[PDB]
Formats: sequence, C-alpha cells, structure tokens
Amino acid sequence: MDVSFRLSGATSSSYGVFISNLRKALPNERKLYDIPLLRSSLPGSQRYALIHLTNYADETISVAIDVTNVYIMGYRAGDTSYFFNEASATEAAKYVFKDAMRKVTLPYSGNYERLQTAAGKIRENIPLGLPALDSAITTLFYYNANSAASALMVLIQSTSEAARYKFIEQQIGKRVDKTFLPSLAIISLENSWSALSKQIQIASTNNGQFESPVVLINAQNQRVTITNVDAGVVTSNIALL
Ligand SMILES: [Ca+2]
Repeated sequence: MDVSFRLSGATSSSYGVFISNLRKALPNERKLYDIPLLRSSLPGSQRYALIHLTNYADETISVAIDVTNVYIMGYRAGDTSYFFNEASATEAAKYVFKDAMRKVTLPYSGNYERLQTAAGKIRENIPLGLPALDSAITTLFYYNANSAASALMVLIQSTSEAARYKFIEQQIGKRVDKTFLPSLAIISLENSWSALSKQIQIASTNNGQFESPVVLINAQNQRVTITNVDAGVVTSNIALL
C-alpha cells in the first residue's frame, strides 16, 4: 500500500497508523518472541521501500528506507533526489527515485555521529514531536546544505526509530501541537537497538537469556540492565529485530 502521513489533520492515532503501516511494509525473515526479524539480506529490487510525508502546508517529501535495518537512505523533494554518502544509499539510488530530474549526494552518511557533527548539535538537544517533523519536512523540501543534517535527524527519529520502538512511536505521537526534547531513555534505545536485537536473537539460542547484559536508561532517567526476554523492553517495546 502507499504508506503516507499527512501532518495536516494529524492526531496521535493517525501517526500510530502510519508507523504501523511502515513496519508492515518491511519483509520479515520470521518472528522471534512475537517480534518481526528483518531480512538480513535482499537483492536490490526487493530491498528498498518508500514512505511519503506531507507537512502542514501540503509540501511533500518521499523517503527511501533500507528494509534490512530500517535505515533511511535518502529522500526526494519535487524533482530532486538526495541520498546519503554511503554504500547502501548509492545502491538505493539504483532502485528508487530513478526518474528524479536532478540528483544530489549529501555531504555525509546517515550515521548519527556524522549528522551530529554536520549539524553542530546532538540529538539530546533537538526537539521532536509532530510540529518538529513539520518543520523538518519544510526544511528538507527547500534543501539547504547548512540546515539539512539537523532536519534529517528529526526525520530519522520520527520514522526509523519510531518504527523500531513502540515507546518512541508513542512519545513522538503524543506531541501533536508541541515539541519536546527527547529523554536519555529515547537516545539509549536508539543507540542500543543493534545490541538489543542481537541479544534477543542470541537469547533464542540460549533458552531465553542474553549472553551480554544490555544496560539502558528508563523514563525515570535511571540505568537498568536487561538480561532476558521477560523484560518489558522485549515484551512491550521493541518492534523490529
Ligand atoms: Ca539482522
């Protein structure tokens, strides 16, 4: 289906549906503990998915996602494509937005270390929420090299990260007419996603137990360590492995 999200008329529920639809567009190798396990490898023609986002002023950006790991590869605004300077994104450009009249290769890869350096700010200090996403879209639709990095981080957390965790989806979706600075808990989840997924996978081969504890930060700003699949983050939060 055409997976889109319109900020004009948005509600917490319409954002939840958009994120649910985005997760459903991702092929699954199978499920582990009721959580979809992403395909570890796919041929280019089956590897990328698109989602479309419209800001309050009815301006739209289309976003390319690598279905193997939910990473954002690039976006399109009108007749121009923009891809991250990284191997996976170069491949993505061979399969999506192929008919863009103009193409540009962003100055950096899609990793937070590179984007934070390019933006001069860390995720902790960049407001999220639906109004934040509207502004990021406007900022990306009228591309400017000096402002794209920060907006891309808002876009990425609003899509990929929300898709990976129900807590993140919920937290962003609840801010309909206000923004908010993400908590260390949100940052901890994003940072620990590959480590956590890997431990859940390993847990399935170890009678439900992690081989390496995963230390996280909860909503109360407290450190808490996860060691098995009975943990709330595994049973009621992570949505993709
Ligand atoms: Ca994998």
